[PDB]
Amino acid sequence: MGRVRTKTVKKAAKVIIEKYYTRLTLDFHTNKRICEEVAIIPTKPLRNKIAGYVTHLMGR
Amino acid sequence: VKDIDQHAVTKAVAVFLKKTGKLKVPDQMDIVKTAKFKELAPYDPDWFYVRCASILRHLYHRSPAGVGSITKIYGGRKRNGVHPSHFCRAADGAARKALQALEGRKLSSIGQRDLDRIANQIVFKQRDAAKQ
Amino acid sequence: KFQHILRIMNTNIDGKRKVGIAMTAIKGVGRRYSNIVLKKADVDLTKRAGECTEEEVDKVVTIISNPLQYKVPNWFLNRQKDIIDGKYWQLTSSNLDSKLRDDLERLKKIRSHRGLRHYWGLRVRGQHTKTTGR
Amino acid sequence: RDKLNNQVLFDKATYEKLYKEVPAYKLITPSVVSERLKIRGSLAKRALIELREKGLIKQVVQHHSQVIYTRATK
Amino acid sequence: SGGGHVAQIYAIRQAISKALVAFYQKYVDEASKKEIKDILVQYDRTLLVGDPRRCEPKKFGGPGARARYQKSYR
Amino acid sequence: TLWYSHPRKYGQGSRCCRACSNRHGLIRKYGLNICRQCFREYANDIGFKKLD
Amino acid sequence: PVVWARVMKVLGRTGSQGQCTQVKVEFLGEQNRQIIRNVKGPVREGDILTLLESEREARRLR
Amino acid sequence: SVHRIRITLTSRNVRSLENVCRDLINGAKNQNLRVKGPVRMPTKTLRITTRKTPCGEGSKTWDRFQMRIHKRIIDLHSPSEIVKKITSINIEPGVEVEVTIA
Amino acid sequence: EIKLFGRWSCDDVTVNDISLQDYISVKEKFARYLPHSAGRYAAKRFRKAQCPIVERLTCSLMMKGRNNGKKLMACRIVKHSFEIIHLLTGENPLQILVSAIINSGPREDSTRIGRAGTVRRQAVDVSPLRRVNQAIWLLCTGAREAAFRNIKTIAECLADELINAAKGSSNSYAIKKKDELERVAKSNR
RNA sequence: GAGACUCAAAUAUAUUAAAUAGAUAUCUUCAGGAUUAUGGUGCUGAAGCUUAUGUAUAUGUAAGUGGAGCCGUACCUGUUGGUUUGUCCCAUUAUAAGGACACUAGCUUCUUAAAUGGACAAAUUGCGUCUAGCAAUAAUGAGAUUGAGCAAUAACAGGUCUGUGAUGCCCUUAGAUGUCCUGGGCUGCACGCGCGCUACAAUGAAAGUAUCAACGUGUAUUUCCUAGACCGAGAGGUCCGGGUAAACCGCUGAACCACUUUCAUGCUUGGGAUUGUGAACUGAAACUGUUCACGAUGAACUUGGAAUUCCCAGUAAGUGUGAGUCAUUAACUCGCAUUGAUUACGUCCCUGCCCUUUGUACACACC
Repeated sequence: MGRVRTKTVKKAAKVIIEKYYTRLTLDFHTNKRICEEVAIIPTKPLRNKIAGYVTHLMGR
Repeated sequence: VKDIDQHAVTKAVAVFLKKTGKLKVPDQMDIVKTAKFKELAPYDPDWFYVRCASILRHLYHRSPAGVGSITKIYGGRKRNGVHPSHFCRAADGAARKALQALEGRKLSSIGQRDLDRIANQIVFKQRDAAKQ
Repeated sequence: KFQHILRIMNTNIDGKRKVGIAMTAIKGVGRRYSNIVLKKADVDLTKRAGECTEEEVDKVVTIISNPLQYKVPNWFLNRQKDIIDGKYWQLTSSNLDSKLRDDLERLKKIRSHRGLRHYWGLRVRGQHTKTTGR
Repeated sequence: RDKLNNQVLFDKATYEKLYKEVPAYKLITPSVVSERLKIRGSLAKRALIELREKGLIKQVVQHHSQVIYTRATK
Repeated sequence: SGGGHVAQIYAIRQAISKALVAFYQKYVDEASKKEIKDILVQYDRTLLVGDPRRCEPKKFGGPGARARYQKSYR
Repeated sequence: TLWYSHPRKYGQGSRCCRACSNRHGLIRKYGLNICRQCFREYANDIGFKKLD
Repeated sequence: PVVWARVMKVLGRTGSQGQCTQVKVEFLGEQNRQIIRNVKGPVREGDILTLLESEREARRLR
Repeated sequence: SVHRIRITLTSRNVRSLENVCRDLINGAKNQNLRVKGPVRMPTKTLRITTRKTPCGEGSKTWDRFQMRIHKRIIDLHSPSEIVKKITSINIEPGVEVEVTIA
Repeated sequence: EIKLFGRWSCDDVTVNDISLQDYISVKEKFARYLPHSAGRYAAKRFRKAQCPIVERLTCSLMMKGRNNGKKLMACRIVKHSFEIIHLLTGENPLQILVSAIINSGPREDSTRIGRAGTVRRQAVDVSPLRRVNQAIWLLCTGAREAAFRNIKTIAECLADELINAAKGSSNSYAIKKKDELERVAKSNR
């Protein structure tokens, strides 16, 4: 509702999923683990976002 | 002592040095306003010596009862001069010499197990006083 | 019981207040002297207003007239260092009321710092009087 | 304007009279005994402390700023 | 220590509650740990919930945390 | 020797502003003597990053 | 005139000076009258409510 | 006979305090200087707050200034001829060593 | 085993008013000894209904500024008032209190901003939350004015509204100022 | 730009972390109960008591004295010191290991971090334009631990030449506006206006007792923090320390509030302005006063008109304290903690504010 997703979490969610949908899981806690691999981040709440959004669309 | 609360446990012991002849009364016990806040005198002297119950836990937990560390922090709950209320220091006076009323340094030679334990023997009797 | 409403010099006493607080109704004495001059005149402070018959309250007048012999020190008085005749007094609506214009009328000749301010009406203790006191 | 300024006294002329009113008046308290006239405010509490012969009283509230009572209901 | 004449005593509610669980969690029994929670958790008065609600810092322009003082002939 | 009064070791005068020599706006006591408007300029690099 | 009534659906609250939920509400003995009354103050769904004036509702649309 | 030399370390950067336990204690417990671990001191935070505008005419805001100073303590039980090499190496910017002789 | 409110029983206290049942959760779930809860009772909009009542009263009577803030003084004043309400009408004073609280509900109309005008019109029914929580408010005032310049204490003053609101209230008390208000909104209605 | 980001107690000590705290453990020592077991003892004179003088009044003893207890231990409840690689070793003046034992005869819960953890949100939910279907439901340190800082383009004849050796220009300079001195004033008053203080009292003013903070701060080219004794109504003063600070002030054992009393609503004992007087402090110097003590002096003031400010959870308000300026002076400003509510969980009437549409005869734009 009121927690919309900014550009960087939106414009990186595509560019990892259309590339690394393979060997990717639905489990967010290990989807937490894979974001430090396939890209870099400066901070852990962004991996709380950029893994949370891809998993809020992964079943979709 | 760490028995039941020292409302009345202060009240009994105030009578007992008053009982035992060891009053050692200050000659201006009807003069002083016991600090720079009171509009009236106290009712009587029966607080003035009674804080041996306070030091029995303060020799136990705070310090040897130096008078400067004594008078500052207890008995300050004051409203001073009207713009606005503040804190005090209470400026004791004669109970600097209440060690004589008991007869690195230590402040009591009888409040280890000698005369404090009498008050415990009073409160052990006060257990029997409160037995009905 | 018996009579409650007594009469002392230039005052009166109500029949409800304690003897210490009804002592404050006398001019020139506050609640300081409730423990000071009543126990010095051995008046029991817990006595009600009906009590303290006149054989006891006349000794309080002797503390009023003679405060020095009743173990009242100098730094517990009304006015110290007279300096006129050097004596020390505590005055209860008899001489203190005359003592108001006294020590003012001397300083009119002196025209001191706080002396001549009493003519037009101002404050002798320093406050910025330009704003308040319209 | 209410005044209520009565003779603050031990009130012996009504002491026997306040002795009998407390039965069956179970709402006894320091206000109601001074709500009755010839007002004592403080020693009329003590008047019921003089009623502490375990008769016609039940002192159940003993506190700062209020000591609420009850008559001894049999 | 700390707290106050109300608040420091409220922490003692968390003190007695968690000690019974931890002594029952490891030493006595699983169901002994269970039988002290279920009768508690019906309403439990948050005897184990340590709310982190502490005081909120000030702001310049006010006397207090969020209030302020105004009407300079606005 | 002559015509210089004011035994300056009492009062504000003259323990004044060992960073700008300006009196009426002084931060005196932290061991700074900084004339707080000049402390705006020279906040850095004498630590004093702002945080909150 | 001691009629009680319980709410089936909230509608909008015209708040600003007199926050009141203009709510559709049916009675208990006359539950076929799902009248749309205006209730000053905070309410929840399924809340039973006392009433006397159960006749007309000060019609305002949305 | 045998000496105990307590060596306090103060600085501003916690990373430099993480840089002095990076290499000083590791080059000493090879020869067992009895460090007793990294003994943390509570920080000495320094608050200053000032107005913003010189000639303070308008909207009386303020401006808060913070400062963080941190220490960590390394005590050693060794005579003075042992610790002489450790005073030479390693050195660090902004960090201070306080060992007294007499 | 859920007993001992302060000195006496807790439950068997029913709310004798449709439609305030199951809304003022008195004692059928929450056997609380004290009027003192700590944490948080207005987080979302829905929190004043899952709570006891004397915890609100002790939250309520701390007012005036010089008395506001102090809940322990409110812990003093109502429990000693509770004995006055226990000694008279020897029924549990909470059963007096729930009968006090439903008669003091302004179960009537009020005033409301017109959707064409000002606060003129009739908020014909009031909310049960505003019915209970203003009923706390309309009695909380009248204890103070019953002891502003009277020598008497608010322990017996607050006992005076509990005895008359439990029954149908007599001539205008703190229990009133609302029944008169029922009339002037019935004038517009 | 917003966000992202940086800073703050909740977060496994699971890892190493203490001259903070200590948990503990036992060593203890500070020992009552007889709660214990009693061995000796108990009516036989115990316990308790006085007199005498010596010793420099206490103590010794007898008598005095008196008629049941006495005395030791352990258990129960308390000081203390080390319990740092524990003990016993040693070298050492004494720590350690070296020598073994418990093989742990005190470890890290704890405050402190230096870390990473940390609602880390597919969290299910008759799918809203397949996407941002509130639901409260899931957690059980975590239903944001949660406030701050940060801030673009264009601007204002906003404010600051009196913050600066920032500065154009203007003005002045042995006769200064410069400069140091002695004074004075910036404080003065029929009056108006704003921020703000204690009130106007029984929820109260007194006496008592109980007995909880936190942010901080503290002296080597300046008089700081003060411990301790001591004296003094006080004010203070003396004598002697601590401390450059997790180590001392300081476990800062803050206030309001809790608990019995005095009061008995009566401008009262509410309220302390008001004026005398002395006593004081700081400093060369105190005078609409530098402040401070006492015993007087008790006015206005009884909840404040129209108008009108502030704010949504540890918040509002009550309630202290620290710091900032400071020879002494808060009565204000920043921070700190405590006590802790009511009410909204909305809407655009209100003053509002944001490039949507439309109107114009508006320039310096509805003043």
